[PDB]
Amino acid sequence: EVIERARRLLRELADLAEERGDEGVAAAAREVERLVAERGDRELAAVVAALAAAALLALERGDEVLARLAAAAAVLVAKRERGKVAKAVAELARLARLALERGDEETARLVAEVALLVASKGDDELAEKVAELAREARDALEAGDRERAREAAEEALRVAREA
Amino acid sequence: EVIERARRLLRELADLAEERGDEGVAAAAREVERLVAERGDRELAAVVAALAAAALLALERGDEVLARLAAAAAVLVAKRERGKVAKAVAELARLARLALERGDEETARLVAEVALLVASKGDDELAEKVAELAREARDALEAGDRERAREAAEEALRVAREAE
Repeated sequence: EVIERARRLLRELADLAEERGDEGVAAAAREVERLVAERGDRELAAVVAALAAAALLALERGDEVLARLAAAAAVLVAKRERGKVAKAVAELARLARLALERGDEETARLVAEVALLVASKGDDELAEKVAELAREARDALEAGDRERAREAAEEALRVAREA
Repeated sequence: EVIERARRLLRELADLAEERGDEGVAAAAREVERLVAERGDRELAAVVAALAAAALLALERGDEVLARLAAAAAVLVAKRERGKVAKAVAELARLARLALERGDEETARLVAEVALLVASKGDDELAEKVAELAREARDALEAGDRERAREAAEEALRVAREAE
């Protein structure tokens, strides 16, 4: 019942994402839903259900930041990503929050995308390259260099995109 | 390291929630962090870290509903609750989603708190009472009776807070 509950929430997330044009989270939802099925884990399914609910609620509002990080978390949890990719996505999450409090919606949106791609592709080399870019963006934000922060975030998106 | 990673996220969640006045969420974070430490379970720490990050980002965004629901999830996972309390939190979460979609943000907020309290206390009896009040609030929502929906959620909150 938990497994079906989670899978139901992922299908609504995939549906809503496709309707909104957010192919990234729709792809993630579809991959996560498969992972939830194969693992057959009650506890894992519950956790994915919460994250999927968060993403679904965020995307209904239009909050790509919350939608994509909640999606990225679901991909991390479903894939059981416990390593360099997991730490990278955490840094991107740490950075996105920093951007939000700094009134920097632009980088926060960009960083949110990077986290979802890094979670999806799960390549350790990409994880470190992006983690390197994320730290530079973090110092830029902490210093008030909003411009250099965005540039580092845009680089992170391109390197993730090409991967 | 995951375990300390989780515990750090729970402490900031407790701090920020305390600063926002959402003592319900702060109390949950402190209880969950104690469980994460005592259990010393890497896998539990990883998933709880995910929820704590979700809740923490939710409060940064301003969405108390999402913050409290993510906290309620973390409490359920940490406490390993798969009974009447678990089903209640699920029903309450769906009710919060319905309230938000129906443009009744207040009831969604109240209902979100109820879910966190029901998760924390883990009373099967409280779970059942709240389940009845939740259905009344849902039916009110489906009809467009926001006032009775709010009233039923407020009743659920009052029963959840006082239950020990």
